Amino acid sequence: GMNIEKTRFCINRKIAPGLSIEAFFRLVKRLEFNKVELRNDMPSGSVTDDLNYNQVRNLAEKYGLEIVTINAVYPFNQLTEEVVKKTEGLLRDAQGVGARALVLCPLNDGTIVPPEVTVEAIKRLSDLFARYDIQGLVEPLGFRVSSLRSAVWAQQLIREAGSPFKVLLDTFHHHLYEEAEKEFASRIDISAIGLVHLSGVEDTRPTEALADEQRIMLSEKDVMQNYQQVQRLENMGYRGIYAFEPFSSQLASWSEAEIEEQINRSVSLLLQ
Ligand SMILES: [Cl-]
Ligand SMILES: [Cl-]
Ligand SMILES: [Zn+2]
Ligand SMILES: [Zn+2]
Repeated sequence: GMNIEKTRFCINRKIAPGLSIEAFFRLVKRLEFNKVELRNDMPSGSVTDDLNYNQVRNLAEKYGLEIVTINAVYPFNQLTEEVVKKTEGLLRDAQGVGARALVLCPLNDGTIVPPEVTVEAIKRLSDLFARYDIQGLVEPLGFRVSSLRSAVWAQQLIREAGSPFKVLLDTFHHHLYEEAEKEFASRIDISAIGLVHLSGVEDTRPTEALADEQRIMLSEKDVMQNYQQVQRLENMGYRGIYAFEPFSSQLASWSEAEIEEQINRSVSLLLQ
């Protein structure tokens, strides 16, 4: 059916909360992928756990992996001087491990952030990121309490900011933005989508009520239409990276074998 080069798949570290960085990298190489994402919200609380930057670089190189992003700055949108320090720390982390991009997430507490303020934040962060030679990925969050839910509108703000940043399209967040399908096909710029985050939800609770805890991997029981969201991207010309990003606490109970199975099962579902 769909011909997606295996090379284009990326494994986000959220899938493996119980694995050290070397165990995680070794698994991804065993599965013959060459892309990962690291994160500052693992149990360790550190992008590199207790390792230094050099150790992490050597590991990535030992297992032939590109670290594609770090997740994530929050809230990029409410750029106080604490948030700037928190971002500078993450920019060092990205530069040090050899990460290409750092992910930016909008305020998500039910409070309005005006588009003028978001644009100003993108401008300031674009200048700051350039200083570390890191790419920025703006990820809209679909929650009703999110200050920035539309990928289309996010792309517009980036243009107004004159920024090289791109949008991170997350299929869960698209699914929760329930006004999303109206504009999408006509208004989205595929070339300005820098990464895609995939995960499935089988949970049949109302879409309004869905949270990250329901986000598992891709099955036939998936409620969010990932196959169709991916098929559309392919048809509209997307040649970028698909990264698997589950969040559920069910993940912690998975062995290294079970993790390998779910990544294989998810990939196979897309190529069927
Ligand atoms: Cl600027
Ligand atoms: Cl500026
Ligand atoms: Zn500027
Ligand atoms: Zn995501």
